[PDB]
Amino acid sequence: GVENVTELKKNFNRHLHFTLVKDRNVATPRDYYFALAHTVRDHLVGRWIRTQQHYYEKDPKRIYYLSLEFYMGRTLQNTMVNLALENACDEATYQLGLDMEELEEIEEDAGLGNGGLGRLAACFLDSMATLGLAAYGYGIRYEFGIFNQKICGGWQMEEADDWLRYGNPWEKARPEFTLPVHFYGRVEHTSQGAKWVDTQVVLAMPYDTPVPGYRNNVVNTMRLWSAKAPQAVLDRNLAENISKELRLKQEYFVVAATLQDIIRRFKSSKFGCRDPVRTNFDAFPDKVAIQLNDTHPSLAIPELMRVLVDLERLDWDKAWEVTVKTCAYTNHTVLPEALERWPVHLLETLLPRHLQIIYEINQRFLNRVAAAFPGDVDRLRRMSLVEEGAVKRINMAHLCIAGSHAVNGVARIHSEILKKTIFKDFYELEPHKFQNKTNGITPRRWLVLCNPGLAEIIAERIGEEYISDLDQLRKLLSYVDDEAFIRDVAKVKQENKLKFAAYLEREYKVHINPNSLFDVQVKRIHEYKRQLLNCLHVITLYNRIKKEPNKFVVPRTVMIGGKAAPGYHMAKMIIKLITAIGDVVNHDPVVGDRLRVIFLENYRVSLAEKVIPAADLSEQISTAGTEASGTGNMKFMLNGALTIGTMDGANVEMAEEAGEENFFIFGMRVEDVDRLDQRGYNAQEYYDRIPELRQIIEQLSSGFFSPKQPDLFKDIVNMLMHHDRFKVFADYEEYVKCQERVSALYKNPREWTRMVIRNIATSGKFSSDRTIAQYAREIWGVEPSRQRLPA
Amino acid sequence: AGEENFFIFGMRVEDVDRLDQRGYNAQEYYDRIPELRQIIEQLSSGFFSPKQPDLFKDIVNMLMHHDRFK
Ligand SMILES: Nc1ncnc2c1ncn2[C@@H]1O[C@H](COP(=O)(O)O)[C@@H](O)[C@H]1O
Ligand SMILES: *Cc1c(COP(=O)(O)OP(=O)(O)O)cnc(C)c1O
Repeated sequence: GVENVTELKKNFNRHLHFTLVKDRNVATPRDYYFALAHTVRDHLVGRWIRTQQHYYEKDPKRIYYLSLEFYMGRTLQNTMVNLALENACDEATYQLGLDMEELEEIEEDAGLGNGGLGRLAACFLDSMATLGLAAYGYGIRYEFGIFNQKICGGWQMEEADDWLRYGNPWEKARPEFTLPVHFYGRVEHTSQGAKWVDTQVVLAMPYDTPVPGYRNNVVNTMRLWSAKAPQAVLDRNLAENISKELRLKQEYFVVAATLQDIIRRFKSSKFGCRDPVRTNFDAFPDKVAIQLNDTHPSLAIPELMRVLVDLERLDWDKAWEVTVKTCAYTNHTVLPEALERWPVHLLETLLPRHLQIIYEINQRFLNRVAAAFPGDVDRLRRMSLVEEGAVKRINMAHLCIAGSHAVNGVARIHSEILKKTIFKDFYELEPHKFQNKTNGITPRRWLVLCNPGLAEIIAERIGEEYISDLDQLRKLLSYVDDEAFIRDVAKVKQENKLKFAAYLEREYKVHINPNSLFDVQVKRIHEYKRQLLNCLHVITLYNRIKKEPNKFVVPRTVMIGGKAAPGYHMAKMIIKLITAIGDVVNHDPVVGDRLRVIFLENYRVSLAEKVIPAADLSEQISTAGTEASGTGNMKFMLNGALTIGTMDGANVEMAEEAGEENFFIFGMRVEDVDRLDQRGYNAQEYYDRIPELRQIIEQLSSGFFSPKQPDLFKDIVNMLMHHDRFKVFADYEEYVKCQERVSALYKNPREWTRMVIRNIATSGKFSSDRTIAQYAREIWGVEPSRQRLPA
Repeated sequence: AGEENFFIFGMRVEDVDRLDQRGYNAQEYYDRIPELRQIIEQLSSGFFSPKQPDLFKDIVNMLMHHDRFK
């Protein structure tokens, strides 16, 4: 099938009529989107078959990325970009009287992920394919994502999400490869081994989706499972409900079904032949790599062990050896707090075999710490996998370190903290396991796709090789003083700022001024994230504008967006305050389009692609100490946005890449928060010293912003005043000093843009192709390849 | 009964509202009271919980940093 407008149009038509059984007379925009999606999917499948054949010829080590969420976004345009088809799809479609941008906007984002964890695994699947690695992402196929946020009168309505309601043109149901997953049962320890008998069964049906590497012709596989049930009505609902105990059920569902695939593919290694030959599991860790992305697939370890000892009859030690050499664990928390601990009671009902295996692992493991540090019995208590006390829990992270050969963090400092504080005894016992792998974003969805204009001008100077070697972006430092590049970088951001304003009108019915520096904060509406420090500052801009309604102010559109966890009262109230400041501020005749505050509803990957291109300022203001990575941060950097932030997470390594000089860093640092915790944080001090702050909390509790219900924000005022854990008032003064500096820079266009070129040039470290080449060499034992294949 | 026949101690309603307007900062008390310092030390150190040393650290952090009832 050719990438030549004539065959694209020809095949568009063949898919609309023959595939969809639709017609020019009854077809809708949506119907025309599926015929486009199916035209392009042809090209993706041609490359998929030859890649996959090629892995069977070469027999490489295959990497399996298990994850309980992949934040995939929308496949059509990423497919077009990775397959150099977008322009021909744009000609073809306009030669038939269709407009591709209109159609692209019909695709639903896949409901397969909630947030950063999901977008990481999703960006890793782009770079693993682009780096030619034989990788598979395995997960659950959720029929419904984590709601769709709707704002109804400043309050968040969680609207449901059947993203699959009209089919998905990108996936392929594989009914023939349905496997079983067993639950419950009893363990009969026979003569020649243990048997897990009397189990309830649930079927796991595979659905295949191809992932393209950027222009190298390598297309890999994301394979997600659906649960299918084979009082029976109830026995089928909870079965069918995999898509409390249900999460442990969903986690083992993805583990059990994926590993059957892994051992089948291992064994049926011969090109052509679908029978086994690899019966000797000694090569198993040279051929297989399982990447446990956070503790969620951690049962992959007692599961693999169960298969090799019980079913393949390999003895415990040999099987243990295969297991640790096959697994690795990526950690993403900073809080001891958030680790999964499963009570043993649930585990012995649901998985009585696996609890046996978790206890045997823990007996042997604890015998190893005993010889390594004799005497030491509280170290024993500390390192155990069973945690006793009120409720007896298995600590799943200690299972992953016990059974993996590399545990890593997603940022230098974090990974240091895992050695230093969190998993300190495990670092002391096996220091060699610990590693760090700083996150990244893919330069394809996060630059050449969402921002073809910046990529165009970057390419007119250094060609296109940087898209898979982002470290070539450093050549741009020669152009920092080049007046034509300073003018082109600026013009690109202006055209991106106009485009997003017109969207905001036809989707928000307010007019934003496309000259205002667009200040953008899009994160989970959570207290550690401090959207409230941002509210305190825009109310400051507002008040200041009021007092002297004629002084110059650098015009700003403050856009805040994110989801509030249902059930979290304070999160829902922050959104109501943010939309409430919008009513007062955006209508007050003295301000005009000097300030405008806007809540971006339903933030997700396609909205992210539309806002981050247009941003001038990236709000990275979480309290220092609360954050490990920050992939969004890296997206704003690459797209010509300057960051204002605290020294933490991704902001540390980016200040250090860009040169701190080129960063608006402010406020407390982890040393300073600890001192204030060691001395007592008392918000009433800040309130009393600072008159401009006093005004805000007054405005807030009197009813200024909500005159109809003049005590609506009492919760947020008492919390701020009397129980603010993330010390918002302790960074208020320095936040507004820092901001005053940003506006002063923005008053000078060439010097703003030069700071921007300095940021973009040094952004190369944060491409996920670096993160993946580091995983491949350091953890997986395989070697990145930009070798292109055939066509 | 007559106040004399009673052991009334501590703050009064007026005193706690005064304390709330200035801010209750639990730390101030701890820093100036030696025997209190010895007690919080014992609770963090697994003294009253030898086998699980960190057992009582949740109520310690509460007493010390989020004590709503002074
Ligand atoms: N032994 C084999 N020889 C060559 N191609 C194979 C073989 N096994 C599977 N394939 C290819 O890999 C794709 C996925 O199969 P599998 O990896 O078995 O899920 C198939 O559509 C085939 O194109
Ligand atoms: C980039 C991205 C992310 C990840 O960004 P965050 O910095 O806000 O989350 P954390 O990295 O965990 O701090 C999440 N969601 C979307 C839509 C997106 O584009």
